[PDB]
Amino acid sequence: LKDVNHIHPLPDFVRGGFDYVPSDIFSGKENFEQTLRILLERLEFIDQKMVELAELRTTLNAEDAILDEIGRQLGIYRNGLNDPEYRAVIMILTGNNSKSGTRADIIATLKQLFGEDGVTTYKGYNYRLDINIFNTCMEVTDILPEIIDMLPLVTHLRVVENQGY
Amino acid sequence: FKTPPLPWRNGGSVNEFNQLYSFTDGNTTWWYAPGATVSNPVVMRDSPINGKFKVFLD
Amino acid sequence: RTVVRTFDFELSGYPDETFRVVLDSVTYELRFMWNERDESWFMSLGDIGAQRPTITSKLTCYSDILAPYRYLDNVPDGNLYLWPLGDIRTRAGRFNIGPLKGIQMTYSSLIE
Amino acid sequence: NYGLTGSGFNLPPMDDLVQETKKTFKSAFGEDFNTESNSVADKLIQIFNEREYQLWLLMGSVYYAQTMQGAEGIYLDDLLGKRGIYRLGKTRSTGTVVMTIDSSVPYNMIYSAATYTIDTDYELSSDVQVAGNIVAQLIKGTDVGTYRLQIQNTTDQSVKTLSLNLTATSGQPLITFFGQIKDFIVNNTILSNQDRIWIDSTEGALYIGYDTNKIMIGLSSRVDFRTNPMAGTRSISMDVRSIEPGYISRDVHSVRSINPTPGGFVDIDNLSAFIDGSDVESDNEYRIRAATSISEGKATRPAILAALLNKVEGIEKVRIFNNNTDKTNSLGIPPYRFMVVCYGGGTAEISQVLYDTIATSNNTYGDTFYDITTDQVERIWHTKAAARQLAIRVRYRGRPLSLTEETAIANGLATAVNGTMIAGTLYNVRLVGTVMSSTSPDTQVYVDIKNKGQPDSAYVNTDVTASTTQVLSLELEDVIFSQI
Amino acid sequence: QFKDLLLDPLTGDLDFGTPGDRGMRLALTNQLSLRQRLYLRFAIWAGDWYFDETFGFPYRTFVGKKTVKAVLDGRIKSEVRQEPDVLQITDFQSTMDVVSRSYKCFFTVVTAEGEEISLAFVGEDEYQYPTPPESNVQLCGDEGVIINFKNKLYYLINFRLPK
Repeated sequence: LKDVNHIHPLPDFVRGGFDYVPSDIFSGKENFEQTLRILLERLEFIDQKMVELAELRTTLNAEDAILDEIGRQLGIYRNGLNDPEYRAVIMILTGNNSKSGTRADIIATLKQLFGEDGVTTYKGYNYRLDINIFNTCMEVTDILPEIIDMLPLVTHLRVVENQGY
Repeated sequence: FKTPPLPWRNGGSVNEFNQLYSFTDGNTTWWYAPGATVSNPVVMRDSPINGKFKVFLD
Repeated sequence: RTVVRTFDFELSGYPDETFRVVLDSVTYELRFMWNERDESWFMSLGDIGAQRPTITSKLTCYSDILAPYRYLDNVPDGNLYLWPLGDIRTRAGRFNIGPLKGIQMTYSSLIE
Repeated sequence: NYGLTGSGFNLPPMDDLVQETKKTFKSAFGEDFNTESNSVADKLIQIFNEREYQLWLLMGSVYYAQTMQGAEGIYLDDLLGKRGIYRLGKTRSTGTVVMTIDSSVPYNMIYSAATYTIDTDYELSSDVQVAGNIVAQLIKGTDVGTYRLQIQNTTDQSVKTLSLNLTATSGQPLITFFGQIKDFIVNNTILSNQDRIWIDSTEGALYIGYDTNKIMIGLSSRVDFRTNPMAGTRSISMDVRSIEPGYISRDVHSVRSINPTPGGFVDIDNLSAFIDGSDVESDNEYRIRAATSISEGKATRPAILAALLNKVEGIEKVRIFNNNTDKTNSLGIPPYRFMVVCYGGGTAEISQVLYDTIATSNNTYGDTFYDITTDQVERIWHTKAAARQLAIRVRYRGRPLSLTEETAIANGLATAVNGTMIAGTLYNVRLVGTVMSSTSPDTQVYVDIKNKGQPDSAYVNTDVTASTTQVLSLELEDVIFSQI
Repeated sequence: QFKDLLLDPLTGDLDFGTPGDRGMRLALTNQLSLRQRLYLRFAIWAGDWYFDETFGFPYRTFVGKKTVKAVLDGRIKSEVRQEPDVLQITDFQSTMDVVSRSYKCFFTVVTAEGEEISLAFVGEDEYQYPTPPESNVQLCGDEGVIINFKNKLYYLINFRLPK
């Protein structure tokens, strides 16, 4: 019924405070109101930017200019990656820390990179595993090094990518 | 039997082995359940045509 | 790290409570401030008569408050937690802190 | 003082800000400036001041958003997202139910999955067939003629048949007929089943999958079994899930109805608490799950060993073997496939547990298989150990043991049922110790062991070892005593 | 706001509920709680409940004796005000019949209603924790941003043409 995240712009900030004019003594004088409005409306701008200072620092929306700072703390350097996929690698490596490389587990990680039906996985008798891609939205060669990391120590892997079925 | 027939009810539970319950759809038939007791009641379902219930003979 | 429960807290709901407590035979002073917009309790910890508090943090349920601060000579080495007595989904409030109000703020000390 | 300090972020009250700004105004226009109550400047300054209180509070809230404590809502995910843990969404309750069916319902009839609802919010998990899902049976009173009995072996896959005649409808002949049926069933499945079937001679009825108090507790696993004259009342086990995801819970004996009543229906009830569904995951249990992730082990030999023993309604024993060098090795195994041996774990339920295996580890060897949907569907393999019963003879010198005093000794040899697959060695010295332990203290004692059915010449003292897929077994009635 | 097991006003037994929702209920509204708090307070004769000799009403003083109507009304009207959440008593029609020797009074009591302080012990929660995203929506965008824009364009094309 209520949002748990209380960090939001204050609703109707301006009309508040004006509500503290005692008994409409000054209201309708058009000389005191403008002086008060001009000062209060400055806080509006500062109040608004208080959110982006917290909202924009999250990894989901962080821009490349500062996303590097988030990656730097985790040891994931930009190298030659671009912004749209640099976000992906950060998620992939971080998610690897609570993984076991099971068949059900592997499907889950690939799920975040290719939608619901964009990926499928065949399995083979002698350590063979196969990955199929149908709806890639980013160039895969640069993402490939991580795709190896979350697999068992002895996996034998093939990678094939195509658009659609 | 006990003479006064009683109406069927989907939310009813029977506990008496000798009373007649008048089911209707106005096709009225009278039903009983010998294996009904206070210790082992039975639930009047949507329809009696589906166990322990038996229809009165005509 | 065996630990034993040894102290419990209660709050009257006044927005600027301040009182002195004794833990592990040492004495500390605590300050609690209520935040309106964030509807949460702010806790400050320090030595008796200290110019400034040593530690300030925001209270939350099932979070180890002292975790990153067990490296100072004036900080308790025990465990401080807030967990609910009722439904597990209830979050810390203003008047719902106490041994029977819904949230059990507790301190426990390691066995040495 | 109240901003950023060496010990975190603080909060200023309103009055301190009011006094500070009033002092600033005083300095602006000398000590004579009025700033209390009646001043227009007072009404402007006080109104102006309260707003920055909100700004300070919000700023203080922002700072803790990036700390182990104080994170909430969306911001909480980022903090714990660094450690690869994500909230759980809406969930659907899962569980199993049983129902008794009238004697007349044919075996081959199959219930349509999409034409029934257990109760206001439960439906069949999938299609269900009566055959192969019998869990308990009750036979009583009304049943002369010729009867056929069928059963699928739980280790092999060969159907077995038995022929009998019910020349009498009561008395010792009926008791013998029931005993013959009991012997027929116990020789297959698992010995634990025999503990849960008996005959109430006082009433001349046979109970399958009940307890001494006449409560249906079920057999050790779903099975198939038939009688050409379909007598008694049969019970089956179904799998049930909720309609829409959310929060819902049911107790051990809650489910009580089915809306569209199928012909021949008798009753329906629960056996154990359902895995209740949940709403959107909250912060508290999110932190709790983040804290207890240490024990979450998978895809390792100790992990797979532990998981099986704690996720199956049975699985008394388990053992694994490895062959990973270019060849089939002595034991018949493909070059790069694991081997798993279990006891009393069923087929489908245990198969689902095997999804903890390391990805790309082929495994998949054994005598029995099953298919599981991931989406794609894949097949897994395993085997069930073939029990081998022993015959034990005890000879001693001393006072004659009295009847009902041999019960302790007989049950004492229950340790013989605790041998492990392959690596099971009796160590007859251990048996001598046990037989001399489960009794009052106090001359001579010996133990002889042989396979069932062999002549008396087969008795020996050397220890016995289980085969590759065999496991030791023993029955109470297969113990004898001799005085010397 | 005193919580307690709900007593049926019509029968006096516990209010297990209607046949469609049979169960157990707690007295939540202040009105229901006060009703039973007065009912029990008046129904238990003074001294007849063990474990508390001081509880109850002393009917034996008046019943069976020649008594003055005015004295009885004072005691009846006084026991009511022992509850800490009684605002006032509106009217009081005390009448006595000498033929049948019966006495019967009427009156009503006014009580306000309070808040619940905390919902931790009762049923539900008031927060709206977020829902995790689905599939590759987070890392690649969402289609709804296209659907809403298309709908806005269509409705704007609809607006300009007079109708």
